Amino acid sequence: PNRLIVDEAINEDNSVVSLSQPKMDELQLFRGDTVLLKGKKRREAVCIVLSDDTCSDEKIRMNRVVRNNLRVRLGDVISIQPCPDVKYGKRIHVLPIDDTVEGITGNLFEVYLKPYFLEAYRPIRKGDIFLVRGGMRAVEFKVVETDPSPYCIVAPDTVIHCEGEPIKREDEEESLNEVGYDDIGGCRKQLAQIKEMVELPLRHPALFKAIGVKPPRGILLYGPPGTGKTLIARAVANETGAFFFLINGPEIMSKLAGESESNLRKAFEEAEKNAPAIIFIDELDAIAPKREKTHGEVERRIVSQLLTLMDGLKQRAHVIVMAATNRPNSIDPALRRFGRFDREVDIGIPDATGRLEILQIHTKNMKLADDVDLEQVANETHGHVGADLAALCSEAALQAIRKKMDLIDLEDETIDAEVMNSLAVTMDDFRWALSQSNPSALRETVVEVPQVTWEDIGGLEDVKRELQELVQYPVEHPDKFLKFGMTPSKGVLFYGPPGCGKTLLAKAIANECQANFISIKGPELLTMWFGESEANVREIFDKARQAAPCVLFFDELDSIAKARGGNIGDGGGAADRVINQILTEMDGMSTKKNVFIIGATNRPDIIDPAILRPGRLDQLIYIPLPDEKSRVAILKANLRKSPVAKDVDLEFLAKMTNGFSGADLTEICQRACKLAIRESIESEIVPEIRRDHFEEAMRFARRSVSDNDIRKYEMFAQTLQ
Amino acid sequence: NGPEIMSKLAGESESNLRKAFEEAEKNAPAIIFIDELDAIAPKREKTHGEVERRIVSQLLTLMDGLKQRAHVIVMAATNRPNSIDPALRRFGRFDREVDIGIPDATGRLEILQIHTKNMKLADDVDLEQVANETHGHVGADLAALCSEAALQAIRKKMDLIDLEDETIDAEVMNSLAVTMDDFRWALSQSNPSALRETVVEVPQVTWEDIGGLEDVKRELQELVQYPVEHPDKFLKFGMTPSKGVLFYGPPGCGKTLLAKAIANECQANFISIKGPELLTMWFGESEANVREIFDKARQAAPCVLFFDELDSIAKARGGNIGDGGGAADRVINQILTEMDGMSTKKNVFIIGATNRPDIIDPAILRPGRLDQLIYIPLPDEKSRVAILKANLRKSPVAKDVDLEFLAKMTNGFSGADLTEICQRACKLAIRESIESEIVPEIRRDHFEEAMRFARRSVSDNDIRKYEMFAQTLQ
Amino acid sequence: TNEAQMAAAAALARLEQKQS
Ligand SMILES: Nc1ncnc2c1ncn2[C@@H]1O[C@H](COP(=O)(O)OP(=O)(O)O)[C@@H](O)[C@H]1O
Ligand SMILES: Nc1ncnc2c1ncn2[C@@H]1O[C@H](COP(=O)(O)OP(=O)(O)O)[C@@H](O)[C@H]1O
Ligand SMILES: Nc1ncnc2c1ncn2[C@@H]1O[C@H](COP(=O)(O)OP(=O)(O)O)[C@@H](O)[C@H]1O
Repeated sequence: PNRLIVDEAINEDNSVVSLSQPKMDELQLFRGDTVLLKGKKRREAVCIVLSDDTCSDEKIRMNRVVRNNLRVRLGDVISIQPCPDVKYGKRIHVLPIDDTVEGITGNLFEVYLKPYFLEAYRPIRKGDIFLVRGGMRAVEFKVVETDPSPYCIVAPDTVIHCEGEPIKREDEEESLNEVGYDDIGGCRKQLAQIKEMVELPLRHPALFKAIGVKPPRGILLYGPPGTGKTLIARAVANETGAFFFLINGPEIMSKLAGESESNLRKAFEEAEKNAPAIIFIDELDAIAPKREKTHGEVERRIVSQLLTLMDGLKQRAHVIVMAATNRPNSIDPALRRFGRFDREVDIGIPDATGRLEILQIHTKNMKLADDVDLEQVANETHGHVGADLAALCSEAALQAIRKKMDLIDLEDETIDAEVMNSLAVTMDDFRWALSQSNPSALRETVVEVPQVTWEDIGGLEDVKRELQELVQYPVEHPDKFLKFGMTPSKGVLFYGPPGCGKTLLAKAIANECQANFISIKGPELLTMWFGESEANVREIFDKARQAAPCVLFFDELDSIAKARGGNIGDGGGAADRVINQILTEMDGMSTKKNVFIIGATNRPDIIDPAILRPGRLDQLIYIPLPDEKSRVAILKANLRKSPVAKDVDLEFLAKMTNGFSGADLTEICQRACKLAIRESIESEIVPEIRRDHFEEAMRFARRSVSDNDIRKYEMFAQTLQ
Repeated sequence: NGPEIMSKLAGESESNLRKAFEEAEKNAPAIIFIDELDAIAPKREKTHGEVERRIVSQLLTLMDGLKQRAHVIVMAATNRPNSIDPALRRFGRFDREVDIGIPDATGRLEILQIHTKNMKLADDVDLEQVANETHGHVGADLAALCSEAALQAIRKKMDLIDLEDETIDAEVMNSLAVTMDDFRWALSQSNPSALRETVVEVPQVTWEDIGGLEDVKRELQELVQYPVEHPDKFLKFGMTPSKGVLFYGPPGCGKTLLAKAIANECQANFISIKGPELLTMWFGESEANVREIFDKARQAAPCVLFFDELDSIAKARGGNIGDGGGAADRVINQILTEMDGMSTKKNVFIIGATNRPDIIDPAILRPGRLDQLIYIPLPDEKSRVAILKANLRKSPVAKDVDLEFLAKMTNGFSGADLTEICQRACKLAIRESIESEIVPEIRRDHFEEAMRFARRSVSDNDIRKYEMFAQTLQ
Repeated sequence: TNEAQMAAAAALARLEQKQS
């Protein structure tokens, strides 16, 4: 009774846990009450309970600091009880741990402990380890003496002492600066999926021994370098406690014949002896490339050796093998057969939200100035991966150190804590780092949950509603579709002039549905045809299936018809190798996988009619140039971020810019915004955009869609009636 | 298994393979199972190394040695019967073979029931629903599905009660049931391994699903059923039974359903060949796949092998113009050859369909091939009503819906176009029902509105061409 | 109890100032 499952917390605070209300009522405790936590090896912790809408009823959410003190790991269970008899302390003695007091001196109490405890009212217990972050260092402290016992709340009027040599870490506790799950920024969904696959086999091996179910024995992670493939594999081992063995392709292959096979076998034998264990094989495509792509006897032998060692995992109890590759189809297909590596997770590239999370993670210890805006950085760092974002944070820290601290400190090993903590990193230091760094993954496809909302689209009121009926209704009201024998549509094709919002429509529905948006462009479909690599069609649809829920957007759907000649071509049809594979993958996709396909074309008259048959992109929506009322909405929507002067007549502009697309109206607003900003900056060497700024912007703005292009689109739309 | 033998050094792989046969003899009667056979004995053209060639020869000699190793049977498993050294299939050795393939909906249900024998299921669990939804799954996927569904239920209850120990109290598992939401959840997380494989099964299309065409239904029965239901009457009268029929006419009139429905009533395996496959074979110069298609049809007999979009290759070559040559190509040559070599008594019937018969090599229609031809026109007044009734057989329809009136309006529509109207009316009823909660049946207003969006897919220019062709054939 | 509610108010202030 009163037992709760240990899981991660959103709140990072060293004394806060979160429960779901039904457990707070059964435990007879209220929001803000102090509770005691009973873990393993006669170890306890004291904390305050809050609540949120994310914790499940059976779980208790806590951070790493609390789990370390209780000597528990994610997936374990602890007892919780209220303790309303908690009172304030009088005197406590807190000392740092030697593991973190390396290269730092000075008055650690005034720099760390006093800001940490002063007006903080934190519950503490004798033996509690907690981490205080600042000055670009993470220093952990232990409570060694308290007048009240075993626990008390530290009030601002209590006496806190800190005298004595740093404490050597005990073998029953781990360093709080070790890699864990809270060091992984983007790809949180992928980490959650892996946790479900791995944490239980390793944390509770007794359940798999007794219950007739098979654990995963091999997980393949893939994505560009620098995205966290090795960080996840190590973080999982550190959190579950399994021994981590490191293998990499090129090192094993650099050995002589017979040595490469022996070394690979030894790693597996050591994992069994140290089970539970995780074997991580990096650059899997280098150690075990496709045999149909190899020539040498050693190349075929090392693949066979890995295949037998993977199969031997039925006898090697509690050993899970993880592997990392750049491309899921660059490894011998035998490795992905039932057993062996029967699970895989698409790590990919962090999106704008993930990039911000990574920047926040690698600034935990950094003191940032008020002018620092990490969201602005995350939006500028397109094509960057975690390896690049970490570099940006460290480089910004170094520049702040060289500007200030090198005028204070000597070329030595030890720096005063006060000097380090007095340093703040400004936005200029981050912008400098951005000029020095270069994205390592700029061309690879990035999957993101878009931030486009319905309020971002001017006009098209009926199309926005239509998409909700096409995408949300089949899963929000499935009983009505069954009742009337309706087959939900699998996708819709948009056609019309460019720059009218086709992209926003696909993103906006993905946004409200909280679905991943996958952008496929014409050049990808064109490359597949000419390079005779149509197998990449399966990769696209497989990404959608693994990214589900998602919206898979195929731009420039006409690119295939054009490649066949478009306006003229030969005497045949539009069918070809690439579209044949696309149609096959669509037909085999189930609507219950929460994958919706949206297409777009600027030449609908040449689209292979096959794509418009039932089961494919059977629905057709015309997106014309915005009309008078829509153009006004577009202009006003773009200006929501900047005050507009009363002398600006946006309705007049809409009445004049009759041939302008939504893309062209955006340039007008954005150009007028830039002009107003320039004047504002110059005034200090203004509060709103003036009519003069719009009139000047109109001197450069032009319509992108000609009159003849409009007639072509209108005549086609009329032809379809 | 292949990897275990191939990973061994030269001389070790041959010795270990020989020992396996010696052990089977000493312990005879014995069975030797060689998994991943194609890893040890791949088709010769795929390997040139001295070590790989020797181990293949060693397997061949050990197989022949089974004349002395009494009571030893060697079984082997491969993914494709044509990926291995053809010498293995010589009289003796691995001359006998069995096609395991993939399970159908009935087999999948049986597999799910087996891997749930020990599982506690809630009253809401419906394994027939799962078996029908698990398209493209094999038994190993269904076993993984059962495991994943159990693991979800286990996390919900086993971790909730905190049963952390080396042993599990039997009482806990006895009350730990797996619900239908746990199977459906696991289905969303799983990924079929055989999604792209050819599916060969008896179709579920019945004659009641096809509106109109009463005479075509009877014609297919005479062509497909009578040659095997009354084989003595064909002999007595000297009849030469037709081996196939080609369907022609406007698109969207039921050509595919006709082929499936006759396969269903006859309980024959239906094999669907579509344009994309015919196009791939032509474009990629891989006409050898035609022989594999017909060979599978023979193995699956009795079966109906349906070649849709026969004109897709003619169109690829330019259709009406093309180059200066004729109507021959690599793929049609193999198709015609396999037709001529098809045994009358193998119970393999060929059905074709085209929308442009005028551009298909007429040789395909010679006696012994697709000698029968059936015209499928646009449905008439009584057929269109029958089509609407069939399409709506799965939904509630209000009594105010006048299907005869609607059929009279859609004079130029195909069956495919009548279906669009039915689905539009269903969508409108769904929209109305959902809005009422923010209705019990489809109302006439929903059909009348749908009628204003649907159009005929086949114009009068195409019907006249079809009629003239049909007239030429009498 | 009352000392615990003051501890909760301090924890809520720290979490909101840093997260918002
Ligand atoms: N997804 C991620 N989230 C947070 N940090 C990341 C992520 N991916 C990479 N990093 C950081 O970037 C660096 C990656 O280096 P390393 O662990 O060697 O990975 P790789 O396999 O890319 O070489 C580390 O400092 C790590 O913390
Ligand atoms: N209806 C609209 N409302 C608001 N902005 C629009 C609209 N249509 C286009 N835009 C602007 O034009 C830009 C291009 O839109 P997009 O749909 O990507 O054009 P395309 O995909 O045809 O090149 C977008 O960034 C958006 O800001
Ligand atoms: N006679 C008919 N009865 C019922 N439905 C029909 C009929 N003809 C066509 N249909 C509808 O039209 C659709 C297309 O039929 P199909 O024979 O697959 O066309 P094709 O063979 O030209 O691809 C089917 O899904 C079916 O619902």
